[PDB]
Amino acid sequence: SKYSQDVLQLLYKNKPNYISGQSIAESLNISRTAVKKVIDQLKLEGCKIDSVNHKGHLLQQLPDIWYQGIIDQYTKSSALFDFSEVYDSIDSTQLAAKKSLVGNQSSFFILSDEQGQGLWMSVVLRPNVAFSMISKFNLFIALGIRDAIQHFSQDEVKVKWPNDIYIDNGKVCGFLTEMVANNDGIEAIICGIGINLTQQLENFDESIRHRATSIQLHDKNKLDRYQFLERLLQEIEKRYNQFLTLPFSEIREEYIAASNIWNRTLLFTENKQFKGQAIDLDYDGYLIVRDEAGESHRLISADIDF
Repeated sequence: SKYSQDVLQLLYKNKPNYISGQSIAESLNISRTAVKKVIDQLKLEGCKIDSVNHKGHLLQQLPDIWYQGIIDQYTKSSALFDFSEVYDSIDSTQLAAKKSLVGNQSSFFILSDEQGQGLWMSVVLRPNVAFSMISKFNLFIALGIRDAIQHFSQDEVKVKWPNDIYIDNGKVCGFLTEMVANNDGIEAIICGIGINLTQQLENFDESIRHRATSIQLHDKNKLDRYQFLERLLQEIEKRYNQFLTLPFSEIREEYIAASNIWNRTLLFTENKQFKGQAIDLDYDGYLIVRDEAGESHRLISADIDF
């Protein structure tokens, strides 16, 4: 398995070349027989590996599971992410992330196949920013996720403030941002990201189906989870850099243009509940809402509910 990944990584690195069992054995410094057992292993787990006499092995296609060894290739080309942790299943990437950030200033993410048609990821970031900048993080990151998903969707992907991503009438993503602070100030940000990758409508069902969707449902081509992950990390990094450098006012109109909350009467639950229309997002990223009694409200956070 330590073996599994190194071989797979080696295979992935070497695309679209074939690589001999001997070359693999020599590169990893393991027995030719170990490589043989590892090659079948990988194939057993659904890796499409072509093996031909005299030439060796060729990774043709990854299966719908996360492999540490290939994710590492994405983080080696990243300025932001020092590493990733990849699990088969766990309860909460967020809990794991929160546990992992203690005693370090690392920036990294945690992926789990199961929490395999969805992407469960938590991202740990170390922004040295004021408390007055925290709440705009959701606004930037929402655009990142929206952009990434849109590259794969033939349909318009939209943001529902503050933390949901929709394609038409189906929620395709929901994220959560948590913050950890010191005696001084901000120790970390932990952004928990849940995305529906390849569900069919039948894979939701339970009273929810008419308002859930997946990326694949809006992608005529087969969704390559790795291709999507790569795009998602690039957009996250990009929008994170924006967050650190730009005022929300610079992305505000884009945010507005990408939002699906205008021109209808919504239910607002503050901290409690009232109905109205959202009429603006202010320069500070507060939602401006006009109630049915006509009183304008200014919300930094509430759940909007259709």
